[PDB]
Amino acid sequence: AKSKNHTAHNQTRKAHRNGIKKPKTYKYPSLKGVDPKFRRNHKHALHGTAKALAA
Amino acid sequence: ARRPARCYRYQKNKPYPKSRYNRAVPDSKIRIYDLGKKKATVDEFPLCVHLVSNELEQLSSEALEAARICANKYMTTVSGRDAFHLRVRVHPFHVLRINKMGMRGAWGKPHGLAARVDIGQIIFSVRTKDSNKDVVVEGLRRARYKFPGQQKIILSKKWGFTNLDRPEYLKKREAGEVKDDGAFVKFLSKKGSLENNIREFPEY
Amino acid sequence: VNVPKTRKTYCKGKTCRKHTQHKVTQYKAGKASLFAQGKRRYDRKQSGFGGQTKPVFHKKAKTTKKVVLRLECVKCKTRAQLTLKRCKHFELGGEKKQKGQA
Amino acid sequence: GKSHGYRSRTRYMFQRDFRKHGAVHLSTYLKVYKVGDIVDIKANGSIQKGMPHKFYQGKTGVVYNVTKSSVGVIINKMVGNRYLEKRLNLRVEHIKHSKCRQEFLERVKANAAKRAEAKAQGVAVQLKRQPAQPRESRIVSTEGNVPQTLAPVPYETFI
RNA sequence: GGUUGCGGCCAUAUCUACCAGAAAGCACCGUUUCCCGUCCGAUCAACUGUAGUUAAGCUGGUAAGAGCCUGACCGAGUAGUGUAGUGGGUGACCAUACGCGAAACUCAGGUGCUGCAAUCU
RNA sequence: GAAGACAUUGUCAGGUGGGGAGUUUGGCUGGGGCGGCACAUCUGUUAAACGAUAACGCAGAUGUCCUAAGGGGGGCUCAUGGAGAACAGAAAUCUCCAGUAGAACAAAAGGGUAAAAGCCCCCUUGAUUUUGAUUUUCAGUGUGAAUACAAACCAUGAAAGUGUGGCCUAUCGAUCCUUUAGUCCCUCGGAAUUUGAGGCUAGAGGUGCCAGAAAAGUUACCACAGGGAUAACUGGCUUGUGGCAGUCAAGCGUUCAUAGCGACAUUGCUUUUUGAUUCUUCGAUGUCGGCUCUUCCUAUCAUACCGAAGCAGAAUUCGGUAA
RNA sequence: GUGAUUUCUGCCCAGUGCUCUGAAUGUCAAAGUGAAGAAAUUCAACCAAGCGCGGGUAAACGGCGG
RNA sequence: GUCGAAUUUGGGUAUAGGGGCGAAAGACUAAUCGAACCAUCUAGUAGCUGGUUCCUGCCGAAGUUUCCCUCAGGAUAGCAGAAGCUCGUAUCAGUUUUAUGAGGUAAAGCGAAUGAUUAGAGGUUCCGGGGUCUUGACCUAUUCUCAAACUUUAAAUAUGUAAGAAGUCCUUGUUACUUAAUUGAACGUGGACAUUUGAAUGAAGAGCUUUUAGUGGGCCAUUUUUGGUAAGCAGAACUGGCGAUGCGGGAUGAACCGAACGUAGAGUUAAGGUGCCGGAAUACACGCUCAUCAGACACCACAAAAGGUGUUAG
Ligand SMILES: [Cl-]
Ligand SMILES: [Cl-]
Ligand SMILES: [Mg+2]
Ligand SMILES: [Mg+2]
Ligand SMILES: [Mg+2]
Ligand SMILES: [Mg+2]
Ligand SMILES: [Mg+2]
Ligand SMILES: [Mg+2]
Ligand SMILES: [Mg+2]
Ligand SMILES: [Mg+2]
Ligand SMILES: [Mg+2]
Ligand SMILES: [Mg+2]
Ligand SMILES: [Mg+2]
Ligand SMILES: [Mg+2]
Ligand SMILES: [Mg+2]
Ligand SMILES: [Mg+2]
Ligand SMILES: [Mg+2]
Ligand SMILES: [Mg+2]
Ligand SMILES: [Mg+2]
Ligand SMILES: [Mg+2]
Ligand SMILES: [Mg+2]
Ligand SMILES: [Mg+2]
Ligand SMILES: [Mg+2]
Ligand SMILES: [Mg+2]
Ligand SMILES: [Mg+2]
Ligand SMILES: [Mg+2]
Ligand SMILES: [Mg+2]
Ligand SMILES: [Mg+2]
Ligand SMILES: [Mg+2]
Ligand SMILES: [Mg+2]
Ligand SMILES: [Zn+2]
Repeated sequence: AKSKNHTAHNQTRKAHRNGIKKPKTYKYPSLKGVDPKFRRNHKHALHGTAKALAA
Repeated sequence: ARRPARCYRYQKNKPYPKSRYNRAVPDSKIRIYDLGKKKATVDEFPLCVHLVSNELEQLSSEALEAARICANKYMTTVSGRDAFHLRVRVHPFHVLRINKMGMRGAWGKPHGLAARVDIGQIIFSVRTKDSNKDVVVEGLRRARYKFPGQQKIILSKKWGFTNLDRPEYLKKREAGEVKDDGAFVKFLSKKGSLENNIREFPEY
Repeated sequence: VNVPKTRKTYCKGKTCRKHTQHKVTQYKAGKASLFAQGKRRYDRKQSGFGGQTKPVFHKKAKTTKKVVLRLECVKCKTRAQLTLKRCKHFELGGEKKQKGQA
Repeated sequence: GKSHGYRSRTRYMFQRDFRKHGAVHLSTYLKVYKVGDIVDIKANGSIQKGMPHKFYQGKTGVVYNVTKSSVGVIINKMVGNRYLEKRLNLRVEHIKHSKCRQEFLERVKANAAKRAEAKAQGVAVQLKRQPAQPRESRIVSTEGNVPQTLAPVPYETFI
């Protein structure tokens, strides 16, 4: 007994019931995948400027 | 053993020509496309008559061969062997398929050849003298019975097989801008080197 | 394929930590001990009545085995393992291909 | 069986332009990309390293990372009923600066100049774009332009 | 404006056949002790600027030139196409309504521009 | 009388053992079976110019091969054609010219490449070590493959640089167990030493039904749960095939296309053939033929009345109204 | 196993079975024996029947082409 | 059929369920036999069939993705309900516009490459073969016709991004990164510019979390489209529907046309209709048609090639 193989019928209508969410944007995006050499120095740069404003 | 032509009348599939993917295809039933005095000069046959298709369909190679024989035989008998130049303007390049014995693995094998014609597309062309208009028209009329669908017979205003109107061709010829090369002619353009355009058409 | 008997490669022997000369041989499995815990458990389960108690593989499909090369450092005798692609013929000897002749 | 390889269905997408094969001109390598720049992706068929997948062809993204011979680009991809963030490592041959804002930065500069210029004279500086408006009234003269009458033509074959 | 070094865009720069080129530059050109490379100092290397030549390279000009580039109410609002009707037609297909809109063809014009440094009637 | 530490009997061990026991004896599928693999994958196309997209659609390919066919550098330029040189010819070797790649690049196909990614030469092992991030299939899991870095150690080149296998798109594998390498570190729980065993990190031994049960048949003596999700009758759609009827008229018919026929082509009709399909029925529509009996259709064998003939008569042939 | 009487029952022992007062240095369990080790243990030699090798057997199963 | 025997038969006795008995049929063993009957294990398991009990109110689906000895079943994501939570002009949108990208289908092209393909003409040979001059070969300029797995060019429809406060500009602090170098990179201090603050329209407000039901056989229509002679056949793409839906219309019909539903009154319409059945003009106007098988309304329940001095217009 052969049956249906594949179809995309009704799939777009299901997607538009609640979906198609535009991605939310955050200030300060995560630094995942950034060059490690840049991240090591930027950590030290942030530490130094903390003391300048604190003092 | 051949199916009726009604089974392959319409253009239901994409073109399926002979190629390195098809390969094993039988030969077309029509091999000669130019009939009569095919060596005649352009100036000899000014009148041109066309058999124009009026439907979007397919014509089998058997039908083209049958219509060619019918048209050539009548014109030769009435007008003469060398009084016209008949040219078939359609070539069968579409391969038909047939499935021979359920529907599992139903992809068919080559069956024959057909020509896919559009609306207003010329099927047959005959050039002859003006005095022979009635004979060639009757010859093309008798060929319609071999074709499915509707065809129209149109008297071309061009000079023979050229793409120019009769007054335009006469004006060029009197100015020495037409040179004969076989059954067709070559024209003179205002471009190119003078060294080449002077040795040709010295009259101009 | 053909692989030279010697190779210069990295050695993490805590004393080299650098490229050294290595001897190349072909890895072999080794005999299975009868006092390994998996073997001891299997023998206990097989005893008594009940017949075969574990699956026995039958539907072999592969025709080749991956070649593993053992590399021993000439300095510190530290060993390392490298796995190559599948091949039907493997040799460690010489007889390099000649560029062109009859 | 079916085939779904990495470069499937890319027969024409990754071809070079006509009479534009060969080496890459040097201006591609002299451009400078910074984090936050907007770039668009178009793969080059002669560079097989750092090549984007065919989905990202013609897409536009924002640079988030800079490396030796490549940059990192962020792409929003719609999967199912929501968009997911995609990060791509592409060599500079496959990207170029997007002009979708180079003509917008000049409008920002123009707005500031016009706002300051009218600050001393007139209120309502009117720095908003407007869509095309309906045409105003006008007078058309017939001096030397007398209307010419046209009629439909009869049917002819001219074949 | 000429020329050389390094370039950018990468034929308006290419290709074919001819003609011209003051000054400088470039080039051909002379030699084989040395470093170096070959069957061969032809290529590559070194030495001299001396012995010679604009013959070629190179640069520019010429051609109802080929190619290429640009434009055109040239073809053509044509082919194709989004949307609509209880429109036509046995059918194949086609017309109309609200929109978008090619290619070939034809003709006209054009034939490298330019950045940094140095130098020259 | 016989027999004797041998038989016998008891416990383990090897062989034999459908006499007997238990169990198994893939899936997809225009019914199932046989065949094939569309079951894990790759190229082009079908695919309707983002991406995605089916059929036992179309044309093919994969379970390999390579110490170089990997990495770096240098020098060089291919297919083919033209004009030449003792033997030498269509094809041997040598020289020049033209040559946008029409060559070559392990393999299928599509991309890509010319002072190279091709050919030749020199030097090499980066096809290395440590652990993360990213792309494709995707649930944003795994596996395979691939991309860009960081921290080491190296190769090559004058140098800038390039190199983490093959110019790019396929070439492959969990848990349990075994085994090897590393760390010589942790544990054997009354306390120690030494063997042995068990853990930690990284590989190998394989599941091709490729997210991975260990598996032969027969039933015409048969059973159960179901299925019209699915085959063997009618009925319905379709009409290739079967049957029947036209159009055109090259020719046949002593002469003469159409009295009677008719090639090459082409348009239909019918459901009295057989296929294709699987919609209805598997808590059942009694299944071949004959016998018996009624009615209906006309595409008319006979009978009634006519037209036509290559219809003298006779006989026959074609056609009309007619069941 | 065949199936009264009459008449006649051909060829094949390679295969599958059955069978042998055949052969010997193939394969081989537990126990036992030897060596090494501090021992657990490992290794080696020896080695029953059967199998393999050899011979017989079709009114045993069966076969009788190009 | 057999009837003097391998005869028929009473009673006694023996053989008991993987057992018996069998002149052999898988026959017989108390109407039970290809493994009897009785009780218990036992309410044995079932991805399979059937059934599953009051009302009203609000919301309201899926037959699709990936994996499975998976294909009449599950897991997983989606669609749905409920509970809410943080806030409230706020950003958003199955839409347009403006600026800027990407594509190789329709069409087109072959005197443009590759691959097919008709016809001559002018040339070429110490380099095909017959003949003392032809036919084949290539060359050059032309000519007819083509391509899902050919292509220079190349749409329409769809498709990525941007249109500001997380913005722009001025000044100058940090670092182990980077630079010949305070050069640059990244992140900051302080200062200047308010909502015609950077297009249009709309916005029963936006954002967010937990948990769980059913479903995982679909089918039809327009358009694009594959296999097949074709099918009320088989298989895809986008959208709208049926399924889950009554109501007016198509006589009749799951899908067509119109329109979607709380209980009533009045008015006006949609699609379709107004001789009678049947509510509504046997209305108006210009023509066409006579058929001894007239014709009469989309989906739709059929007709062709070929003909007529029937009639009408050209
Ligand atoms: Cl569906
Ligand atoms: Cl009993
Ligand atoms: Mg399904
Ligand atoms: Mg077929
Ligand atoms: Mg035991
Ligand atoms: Mg509508
Ligand atoms: Mg005993
Ligand atoms: Mg058994
Ligand atoms: Mg099955
Ligand atoms: Mg696509
Ligand atoms: Mg290589
Ligand atoms: Mg690579
Ligand atoms: Mg699987
Ligand atoms: Mg059914
Ligand atoms: Mg037929
Ligand atoms: Mg079906
Ligand atoms: Mg009945
Ligand atoms: Mg009954
Ligand atoms: Mg006898
Ligand atoms: Mg029996
Ligand atoms: Mg009973
Ligand atoms: Mg119960
Ligand atoms: Mg509701
Ligand atoms: Mg059911
Ligand atoms: Mg395509
Ligand atoms: Mg086309
Ligand atoms: Mg179900
Ligand atoms: Mg239902
Ligand atoms: Mg009706
Ligand atoms: Mg009434
Ligand atoms: Zn070492």
